[PDB]
Amino acid sequence: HHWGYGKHNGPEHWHKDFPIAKGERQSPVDIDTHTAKYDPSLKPLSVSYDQATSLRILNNGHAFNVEFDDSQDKAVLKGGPLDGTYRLIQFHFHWGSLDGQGSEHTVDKKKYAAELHLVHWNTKYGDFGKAVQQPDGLAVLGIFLKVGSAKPGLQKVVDVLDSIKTKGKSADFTNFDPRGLLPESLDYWTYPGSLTTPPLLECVTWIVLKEPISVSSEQVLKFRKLNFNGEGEPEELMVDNWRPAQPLKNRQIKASFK
Ligand SMILES: O=C1NC(=O)[C@@H](c2ccccc2)O1
Ligand SMILES: [Zn+2]
Repeated sequence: HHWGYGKHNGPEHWHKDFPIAKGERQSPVDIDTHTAKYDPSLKPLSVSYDQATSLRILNNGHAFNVEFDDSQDKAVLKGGPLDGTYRLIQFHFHWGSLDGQGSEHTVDKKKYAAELHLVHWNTKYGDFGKAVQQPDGLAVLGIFLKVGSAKPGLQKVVDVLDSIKTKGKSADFTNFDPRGLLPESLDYWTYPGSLTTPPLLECVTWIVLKEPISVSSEQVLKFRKLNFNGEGEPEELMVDNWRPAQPLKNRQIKASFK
């Protein structure tokens, strides 16, 4: 598989290796705020990140992943639309070449500069590989980034990026507190969807926060200095690593708020 984000290998081509690309519950989607319905029975959302153990940061040629120790219930998501306990495994971002694009989800067709995905898996399936084969296997917490004031809790990430410029490079990344990347409010929209990259598996409960975080232009500029290529290959800047909105089909987006 040689998928990516270019004219020759980007989202319009994915379907040929991964036919689920045209399936019934693909992500991302546009969130139409006037059509999403408040659902009073959503239970409160529980983000329990106090014992998180970050380990490593990896440029995988598509994004950079901050990986966690998920061998125990250290950092978990519960409540909201979720049944049971979902364990944090990694977070990453999608971003643009310019501040007017980058996010995968859209809000009333608005694109944000970037979007953070905190990926968790349902502990009742035992491991991540099993969980992605189930319709309720994953819960992805999505957080929009807008350009404004700097996010202090992001800066440790931004400063390590020079050490993982190219595909396949990793760095030790211990003691990073993902609580520093959250907005104040946990108001969200939720809907059933998919992974936004190959293999495009229809295994995700999406939880998208309404309130964006603000990052500085300098912060996002540093994201854009990464490379999709490996070391010693032609430089291709890691920008516009986002999949556009997919058809909603037979789905309803629920709001946790009035
Ligand atoms: O929402 C997603 N962002 C992605 O990069 C993709 C994904 C692929 C593989 C593992 C976890 C998530 O799905
Ligand atoms: Zn993602």
